[PDB]
Amino acid sequence: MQVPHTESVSLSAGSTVTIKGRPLVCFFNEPHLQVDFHTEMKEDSDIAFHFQVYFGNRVVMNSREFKIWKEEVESKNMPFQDGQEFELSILVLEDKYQVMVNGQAYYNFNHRIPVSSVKMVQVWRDISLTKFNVSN
Amino acid sequence: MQVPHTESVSLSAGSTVTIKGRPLVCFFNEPHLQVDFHTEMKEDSDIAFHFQVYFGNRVVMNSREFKIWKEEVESKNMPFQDGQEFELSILVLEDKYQVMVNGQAYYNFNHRIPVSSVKMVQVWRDISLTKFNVSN
Ligand SMILES: OC[C@H]1O[C@@H](O[C@H]2[C@H](O)[C@@H](O)[C@H](O)O[C@@H]2CO)[C@H](O)[C@@H](O)[C@H]1O
Ligand SMILES: OC[C@H]1O[C@@H](O[C@H]2[C@H](O)[C@@H](O)[C@H](O)O[C@@H]2CO)[C@H](O)[C@@H](O)[C@H]1O
Repeated sequence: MQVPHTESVSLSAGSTVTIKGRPLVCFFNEPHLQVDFHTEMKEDSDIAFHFQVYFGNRVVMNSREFKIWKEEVESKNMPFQDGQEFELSILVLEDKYQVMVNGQAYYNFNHRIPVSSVKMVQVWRDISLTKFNVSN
Repeated sequence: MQVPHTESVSLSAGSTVTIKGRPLVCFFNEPHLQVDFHTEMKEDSDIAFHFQVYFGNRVVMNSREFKIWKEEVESKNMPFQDGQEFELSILVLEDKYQVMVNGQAYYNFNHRIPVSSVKMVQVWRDISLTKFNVSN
């Protein structure tokens, strides 16, 4: 699957975004993973949910609203395992996005932009990708 | 050309490492470029020269010695142009590495590990690559 990966989407409460991939290099060198929920197909459009994993280090979450990054949310949760394939499940809940890694929730981000405004998802940085699916 | 790109090298004063590539996404989203001069072929080996461009933002340079990152050197020079192919020339001088962008030097990093200890170069993160050459 092509990386960067860019897809049109429609999301509502009850949607799940499933992403299966593998880091391209060892964790010691801090590969990244980035998943961005965009308001338009344009790459520089606003971002309702920015999810950036610094593998082996930390996770950063934010929104970009009218071209401006807002309040950063940090996590030190690092359930990802060096060299391993991972399954990310991003659950769209009424109040927040919830990010599961291999079936358990480790990260949460309350909605700042209504989820009905999301029109595109981009998955990119230092991973190979074998699955990207938005639930029906 | 495959990215991550990993090659065995031998360097001395007078060597030039030429890298031609293009960012994979727009600068507004901060793609990165990383070039690491390693002491062994192993990916987690020590790094004589770590050169990381946060496109549209800043550049970070450092060494990793006996598995420990040392003193970070920061630059705000950003000669790279959004969406454009770039030509990086890393000159190995007696005292330092000098990084040229499109034929002019913008970054410098004094040797902390002898250059004769460098055995591998890895080029990776959010670029496509069309040329990687170590001068003869
Ligand atoms: O917040 C997401 C946003 O972060 C920007 O970088 C932050 C960095 O995470 C933080 O540690 C530092 O203090 O401020 C930086 C902003 O100047 C990234 O530039 C951007 O791409 C997003 O990842
Ligand atoms: O110095 C290169 C090294 O940087 C690490 O990240 C730094 C970051 O650049 C700096 O702004 C912050 O204050 O400290 C961080 C270290 O905790 C990266 O983790 C590493 O991969 C290299 O890029």
